[PDB]
Amino acid sequence: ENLLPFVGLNNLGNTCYLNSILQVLYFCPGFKSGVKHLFNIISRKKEALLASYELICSLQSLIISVEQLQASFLLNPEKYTDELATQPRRLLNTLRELNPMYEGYLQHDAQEVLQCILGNIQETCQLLKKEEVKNIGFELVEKLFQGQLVLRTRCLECESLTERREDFQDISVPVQEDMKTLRWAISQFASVERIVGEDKYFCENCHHYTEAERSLLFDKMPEVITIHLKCFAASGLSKINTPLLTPLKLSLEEWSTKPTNDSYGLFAVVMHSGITISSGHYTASVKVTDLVQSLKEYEGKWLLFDDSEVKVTEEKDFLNSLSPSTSPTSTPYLLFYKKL
Amino acid sequence: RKVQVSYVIRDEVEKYNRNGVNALQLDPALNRLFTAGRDSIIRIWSVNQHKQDPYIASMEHHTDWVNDIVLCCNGKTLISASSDTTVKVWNAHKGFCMSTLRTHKDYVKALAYAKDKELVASAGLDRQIFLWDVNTLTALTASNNTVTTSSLSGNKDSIYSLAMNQLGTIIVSGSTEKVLRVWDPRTCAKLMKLKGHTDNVKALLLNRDGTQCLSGSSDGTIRLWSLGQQRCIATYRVHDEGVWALQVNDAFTHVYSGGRDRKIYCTDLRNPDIRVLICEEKAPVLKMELDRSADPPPAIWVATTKSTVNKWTLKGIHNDCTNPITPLCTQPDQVIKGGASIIQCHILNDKRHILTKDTNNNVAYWDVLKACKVEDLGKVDFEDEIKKRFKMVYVPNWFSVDLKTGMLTITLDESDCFAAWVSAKDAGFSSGSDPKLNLGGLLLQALLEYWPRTHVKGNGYFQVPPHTPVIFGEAGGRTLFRLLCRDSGGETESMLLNETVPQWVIDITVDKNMPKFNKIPFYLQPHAKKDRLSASDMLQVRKVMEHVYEKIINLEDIAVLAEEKIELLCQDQVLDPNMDLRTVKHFIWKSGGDLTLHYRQK
Amino acid sequence: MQIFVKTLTGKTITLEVEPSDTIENVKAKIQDKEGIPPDQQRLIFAGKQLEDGRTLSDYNIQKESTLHLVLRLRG
Ligand SMILES: *NC[C@H](*)CS(C)(=O)=O
Ligand SMILES: [Zn+2]
Repeated sequence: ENLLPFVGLNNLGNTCYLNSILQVLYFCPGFKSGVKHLFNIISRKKEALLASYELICSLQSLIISVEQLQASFLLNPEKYTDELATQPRRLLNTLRELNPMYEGYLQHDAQEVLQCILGNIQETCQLLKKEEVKNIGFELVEKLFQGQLVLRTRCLECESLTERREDFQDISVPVQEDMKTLRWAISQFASVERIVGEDKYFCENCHHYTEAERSLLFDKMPEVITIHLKCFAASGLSKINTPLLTPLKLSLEEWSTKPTNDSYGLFAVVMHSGITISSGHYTASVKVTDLVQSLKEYEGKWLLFDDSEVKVTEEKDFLNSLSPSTSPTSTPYLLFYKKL
Repeated sequence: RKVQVSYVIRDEVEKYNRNGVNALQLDPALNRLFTAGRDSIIRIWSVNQHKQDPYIASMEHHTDWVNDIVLCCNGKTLISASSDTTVKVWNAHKGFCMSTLRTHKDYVKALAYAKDKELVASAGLDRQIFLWDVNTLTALTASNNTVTTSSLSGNKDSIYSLAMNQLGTIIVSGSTEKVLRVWDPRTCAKLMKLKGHTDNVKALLLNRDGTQCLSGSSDGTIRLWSLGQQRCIATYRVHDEGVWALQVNDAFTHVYSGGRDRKIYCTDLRNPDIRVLICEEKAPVLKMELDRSADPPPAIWVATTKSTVNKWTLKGIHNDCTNPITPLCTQPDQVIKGGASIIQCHILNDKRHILTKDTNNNVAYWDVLKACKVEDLGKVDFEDEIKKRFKMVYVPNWFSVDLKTGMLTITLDESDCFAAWVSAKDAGFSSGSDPKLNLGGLLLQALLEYWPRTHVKGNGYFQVPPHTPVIFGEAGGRTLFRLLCRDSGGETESMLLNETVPQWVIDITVDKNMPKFNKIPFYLQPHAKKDRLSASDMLQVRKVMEHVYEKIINLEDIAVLAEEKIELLCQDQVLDPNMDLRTVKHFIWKSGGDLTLHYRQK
Repeated sequence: MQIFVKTLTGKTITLEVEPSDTIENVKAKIQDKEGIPPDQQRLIFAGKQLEDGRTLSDYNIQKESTLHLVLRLRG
């Protein structure tokens, strides 16, 4: 009947998408330090003397509240009795300003909120770097969530290749065909696909519509791979509530332009509980490794983040529950892998 | 699904290839060569050296790339496979189409022939192989007679090559499935599945008895298969890139290969260390056809992605180097000249004229409405020519341009065909009046004015050349009907039109009911009484000025004072009075939302 | 130009668009080929959602650029 040092958030309405993303992103390898550096820059700039900086200030306030509340729990356990949680009022108001979609208390997507937060951080950071050069921390989203993609297309008439270099924040992945593994799904995203029939490549070499083969390869690799599982199909729209096998270690050497020995270890899963695309409940599970030997007692164990309660789960139990051997009732939606 | 009307701007006679050649057939008896081009014309050539002009005839009924042709019945009949999904039977002695086979759902890539059984197979991207008996393809029309089809099933991916032996007992298909599939065309029985290729197979050959097969793949390997033992006996690696064309002598001991690396070799099958580099080509090799008038073949005909078909002498084939570099022949012996393909196109602002650049870097000026060429501008800069002919006008898109055949094909679709309402003065015509003209309507009444169902002839302003191909097709390449503009009066063409022409064409052309005027709404408010207005896309700013002056501030001709009293602004730009609202909203309106105009007194 | 959209199952479809085409037109074409209502669609190019009211030129979407189609898993 005792709480845990690690601190969650509050429902505050219908805020479970945002809480899940925030508890995932608070445990990223270098998100906290980067946001603290950016806030140091913004604080210095303000002392030298905006809407864009409001997100960074809100994130810094949230993070400082989380960590100071956890510390206060560690040295004054009896000061808190029922729940150990905070509330992102400021951050929700900030996102609500920076995106009117979040006006009110209605249910939203978690990947979209993660994308909004990351893009807003990136645009503030580019703006700040431009302001500085007018007068290593300026590449946080770019270094830690952004990777480069190579898209080869090969005409099957002339066999002439064309290269497109694009960018990606997330790896968007099917979960069923038109017991499957994550390797099968990444292959469906990035292995050779033939374009035939109604979909036909227009070749500027042939000046004609031809069958072609596309392949997607990975050129540059972010420190955190986020895999966005397409747990939804056009039946009129349904949710595919049957997860695929998710490895603890992942290697993207098969779909990489150059050979690499870089394993990725799973550390966070965002899960949607529901039978409908339009309603459900979001939950986040993260693996604790680093920030009081009590705090290191949890090393290697998984944390389940409901709205305000935190539960410690062993790795074997979490992996068994996530596996589609039994009905999980909460399908994985966002998979987070970090370099090793 | 959706039926489109297309036409081709071209000369009455197209003697020379306007694109690459996909296939070749030789007729030894008449000394006659057939070329199947990407320009959709099959051409007939003489191969007597003394004949100054080899051209004999042109065979014109396809609407897309002609991918393969087969001579059969002692050269009396030719069978053609095209990307218009059709297989056509021709009278090769005269040059007219007898029948069209519409059993394929996609591009038809391959044709195979069995000499002794008079049997032809057709395969394509729709994964289907159809077996035909040439003697029963003497059918004139569907009403007159009908034919039944046999099919071979098993392909899990698109077929790019076919092969039957002379005896007609083995048929082999090559696909991007990477595996060769073998049938018995007599009983349509699946026999084998040969494995070993790593890429697409675009060349297949069989000997007379159908016991061996040569396969050339896009991975660069030539494999010789034993169909009795279901195995690959030998592999030959002679090409740095894909092998696209294969040929073999009668004894089936030497193989002539060519592909994407523009080289042609002659490899001994029973001792591959000896190979001779026949020639270096200028474009990738698509097909090869031996002159089979001698026991060791005396020549070879090569078709490339260029429009020139060359013949290379093989005299001198007999050295010691494992990989010789010197080619046997540096120059071709017989050359069939080719034309230039329109490669780049630009529709001008009036949406009536086109600028094209071809392979010889010549720029031409075209009139789409009259389906003619206005002038040749020479080897002038294409983009400088585009900028030189900029005009401050907006006309909505009403046609598409396709350059798949090396010729201008103009497609009309009901989504946008009637989107262009222009004035007679602004479109070159006249009356003492300036009526408002729909370009799609005028073009449709010009393309099928020889149709008796459209008479009371034509639009009264222009005519297309009578030799203009008018094509009725589907979005996807499936051609429904093709005819020349002057053939619409015949009974057969009249019936095929009554069956094929869509109702959106019929309304404008047969029922003579005109399309809908398109209107844009626009705000009009003071500049240092506000009301929303809508009017045609075409009305001149003069009329908006007249509405503002005579009705908002109205406290010798009446219209004279209108132009010198009120001046109209859009985003702080004084508007040309003769400019229409389309142009304002397209160029001077770079903001988002509905167009807003402002007025001030002089 | 011709662009690519990777649909929900991973299959890639082809769209014929113009640089002056709004995202709403692209979603209409995707509805034509796939049946998903535009109000339920999310298009992602180079890690960015393509918000409505903006054209394809605003995002530097060139020939054979791949768009990713996802939906909103609301919670
Ligand atoms: N679907 C958003 C979350 C729901 S809740 C009940 O956790 O606020
Ligand atoms: Zn090509």
